[PDB]
Amino acid sequence: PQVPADVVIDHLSNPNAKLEYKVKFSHKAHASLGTDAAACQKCHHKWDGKSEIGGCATEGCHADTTSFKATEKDPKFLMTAFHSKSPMSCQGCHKEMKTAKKTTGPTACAQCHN
Ligand code: HEC
Ligand code: HEC
Ligand code: HEC
Ligand code: HEC
Ligand SMILES: [Ca+2]
Repeated sequence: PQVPADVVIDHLSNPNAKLEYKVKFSHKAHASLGTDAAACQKCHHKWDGKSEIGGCATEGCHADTTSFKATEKDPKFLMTAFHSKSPMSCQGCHKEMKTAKKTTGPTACAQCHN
């Protein structure tokens, strides 16, 4: 399927405004992960490899936007999908790849959020 242009991820609206973030994400920058269907499945992990690809926060997925904890572990929350220790999350993949210092994205909170 079509690989999107750069976006700003902004699904969450932390009532503590100092901890509200709008986070740039580039499919193109992530091309080193691959461009085949399996590459897409490294993140779109429930995708069947054939259908339309959609967002992470639909019904039955990571739809709950009411936890604002970076340490959230319940997968029903969107925070978990971007932060958990799993290699499918933003923070989790970058940090797992950093285990033997493979080239990867930002691991620090502020460097990723900007
Ligand atoms: C290091 C420990 C942290 C901490 C404390 C937080 N983050 Fe992140 N973050 C990332 C993405 C893609 C989002 C989604 C933004 C959105 O959809 O609006 C967030 C969001 C947050 C929040 C909520 C922000 C809000 O607008 O409500 C909070 C409180 C938060 N984070 C804390 C992405 C990343 C990273 C990318 C690799 C990394 C690293 C971090 N976050 C790290 C941290
Ligand atoms: C492999 C080549 C692909 C393809 C074909 C797509 N992706 Fe991704 N993608 C990722 C994240 C976190 C999002 C949501 C960002 C947000 O919440 O704004 C997306 C989004 C998409 C879309 C749009 C879906 C929608 O309607 O919102 C599409 C069409 C899409 N992707 C296709 C994250 C990743 C990855 C993590 C690094 C990787 C790898 C891929 N995507 C790979 C692919
Ligand atoms: C969009 C690209 C994403 C991203 C970044 C993540 N998901 Fe999912 N996810 C879903 C379910 C039911 C689970 C639980 C495990 C399972 O039953 O397979 C998960 C798991 C995750 C994790 C791990 C969370 C943890 O630390 O335990 C992560 C980091 C993650 N996902 C990220 C459900 C769905 C979907 C339903 C079809 C869709 C679509 C997505 N997730 C999309 C994404
Ligand atoms: C969840 C939506 C995210 C977000 C917000 C980011 N990442 Fe990744 N990332 C991965 C790798 C291997 C790289 C290095 C690519 C390379 O240089 O070859 C990156 C890079 C980034 C960046 C930096 C982009 C740039 O312009 O240099 C940023 C801002 C970033 N990421 C944010 C690997 C992964 C994953 C492996 C499965 C996962 C999941 C994510 N990244 C998820 C996210
Ligand atoms: Ca936000």
